[PDB]
Amino acid sequence: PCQAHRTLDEYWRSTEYGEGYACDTDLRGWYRFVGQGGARMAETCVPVLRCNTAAPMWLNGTHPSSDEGIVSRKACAHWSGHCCLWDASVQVKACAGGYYVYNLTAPPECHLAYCTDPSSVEGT
Amino acid sequence: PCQAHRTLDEYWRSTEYGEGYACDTDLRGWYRFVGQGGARMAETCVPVLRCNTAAPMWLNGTHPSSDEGIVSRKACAHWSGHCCLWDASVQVKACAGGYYVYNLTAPPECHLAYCTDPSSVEGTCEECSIDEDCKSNNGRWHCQCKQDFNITDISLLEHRLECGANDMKVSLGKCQLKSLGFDKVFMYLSDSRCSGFNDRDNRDWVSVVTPARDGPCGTVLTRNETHATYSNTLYLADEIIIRDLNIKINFACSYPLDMKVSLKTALQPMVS
Amino acid sequence: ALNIRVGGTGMFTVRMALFQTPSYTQPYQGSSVTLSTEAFLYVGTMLDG
Ligand SMILES: *[C@@H]1O[C@H](CO)[C@@H](O[C@@H]2O[C@H](CO)[C@@H](O[C@@H]3O[C@H](CO)[C@@H](O)[C@H](O[C@H]4O[C@H](CO)[C@@H](O)[C@H](O)[C@@H]4O)[C@@H]3O)[C@H](O)[C@H]2NC(C)=O)[C@H](O)[C@H]1NC(C)=O
Ligand SMILES: *[C@@H]1O[C@H](CO)[C@@H](O[C@@H]2O[C@H](CO)[C@@H](O)[C@H](O)[C@H]2NC(C)=O)[C@H](O)[C@H]1NC(C)=O
Ligand SMILES: *[C@@H]1O[C@H](CO)[C@@H](O[C@@H]2O[C@H](CO)[C@@H](O)[C@H](O)[C@H]2NC(C)=O)[C@H](O)[C@H]1NC(C)=O
Ligand SMILES: *[C@@H]1O[C@H](CO)[C@@H](O)[C@H](O)[C@H]1NC(C)=O
Ligand SMILES: *[C@@H]1O[C@H](CO)[C@@H](O)[C@H](O)[C@H]1NC(C)=O
Repeated sequence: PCQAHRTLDEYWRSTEYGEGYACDTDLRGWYRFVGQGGARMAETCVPVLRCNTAAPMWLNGTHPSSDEGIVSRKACAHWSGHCCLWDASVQVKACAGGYYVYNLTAPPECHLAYCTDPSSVEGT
Repeated sequence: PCQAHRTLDEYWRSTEYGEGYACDTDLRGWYRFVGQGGARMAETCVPVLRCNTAAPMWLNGTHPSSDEGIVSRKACAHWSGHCCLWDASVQVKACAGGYYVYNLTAPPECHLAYCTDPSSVEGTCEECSIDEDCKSNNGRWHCQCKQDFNITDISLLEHRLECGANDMKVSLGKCQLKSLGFDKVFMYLSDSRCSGFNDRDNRDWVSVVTPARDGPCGTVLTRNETHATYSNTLYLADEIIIRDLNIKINFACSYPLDMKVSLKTALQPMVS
Repeated sequence: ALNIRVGGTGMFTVRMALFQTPSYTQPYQGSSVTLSTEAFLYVGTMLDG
């Protein structure tokens, strides 16, 4: 979990990026988002065609606070104008420090990738 | 003969059994010895009081090889300390595969019976490849290849060269080389550390793998404006030294420089 | 000394990978990929020759 995870450093993943076609059909396991893209991922359905993706996703609901344990959330997929038109299963868990982990599972179809908002790198 | 015979699955005929009384006079016909007693009948006069009989018997001479036909032997009987004191008529015939058939007759009087040695049950013929006949010499099975494989000169030698992307390799079916007169070959590149080795894909082959690089085995790369060739030299001899008939295989295969790619995934645009 | 001359002709291996992402990390295992005109494409050609 908080010690068994794979670091992801990608500046293109941000919601600010124009568009691409990434679909993370191979991302297996727990991941710690880092870089200018952001440590936490997008909390709201970002407008379509962003994050180097035709249809990026977002975690619906809030990030768990500290000492929350295993938290089950369902990643929503904004596409064709219907936010959360497709759904995935994620398990976000709090970690010691200003970072989190996620159980990122393969989307049912391609052109579905995750984002990272700038989040709270300021919040120290 | 090889197809019209009876078997005897009896472990007591081996030359290790202690002692007994049973004697063979009802044995009539051709028999195939099978079991833990043995597959072949004895070659030397076993000491007395073995094989479940007071006076065990043996076959004098040797078991015939493959492809001989009908062979007549005079089975001897060891008794009273004098090997081959009584005699009987036997007819041994080899067969396709690892077994023999014997014309087993009744000895003149009781207290005479046949034995079986452990023989060559460890020795097998499946180790011979499909193009290797199940031949034998003096009772020992060997892999004689197709007799049709008979090439006199060396110009007609078969060379299986495929020029793989990473490396080139020259293969030689070992049947043609064994017919050529080299019981064992020595494939020596520009550097002898590149000695060849055996491999089997559809038949027996011995091959040299030379990496497609400049220098790794003294490989000489020569590239012109169009293609690039790797030129080296191979050396063959039946022994470590050479005294006549020098063999030099100067093979060289060349790769292209202008060459194409297309994507394997269809792409579809959509625009407002 | 008798010299035999033979040879061959071999082809190098060269491919493409439809890299889902910029900076060219992960190729594409599909057979039909559907994008909009505004999206960028991230490809290349690789050489195992
Ligand atoms: C630069 O170097 C390259 C590579 O060495 C060279 O290409 C070679 O061109 C020559 C000249 O034509 C070819 O020579 C061969 O010679 C004999 C007959 O003379 C045959 O082996 C070849 O003909 C065969 O062609 C086909 C091959 O399967 C078959 O139809 C059939 O087997 C024919 O017999 C051929 O004429 C030589 O093969 C090529 N090398 C290759 C193809 O790898 C090129 O010409 C050089 N350029 C220069 C010097 O400007
Ligand atoms: C995230 O957490 C789940 C729950 O521990 C991990 O295991 C999955 O558990 C569910 C529920 O039993 C099974 O149906 C899945 O098959 C399990 N997945 C695997 C791969 O075994 C899950 O692996 C975690 N995901 C990531 C991406 O780390
Ligand atoms: C073994 O082979 C012989 C010869 O093929 C078979 O026939 C014997 O042949 C001799 C020589 O002509 C005759 O004198 C014998 O009378 C024949 N024997 C018999 C039993 O008829 C012989 O039968 C074969 N033996 C066995 C045990 O199969
Ligand atoms: C995800 O959360 C959002 C925001 O609260 C909500 O609109 C949506 O219905 C949720 N999805 C599911 C499957 O409950
Ligand atoms: C049987 O073979 C042995 C071994 O060579 C030989 O000494 C003996 O004389 C042979 N028997 C006859 C009858 O010739």
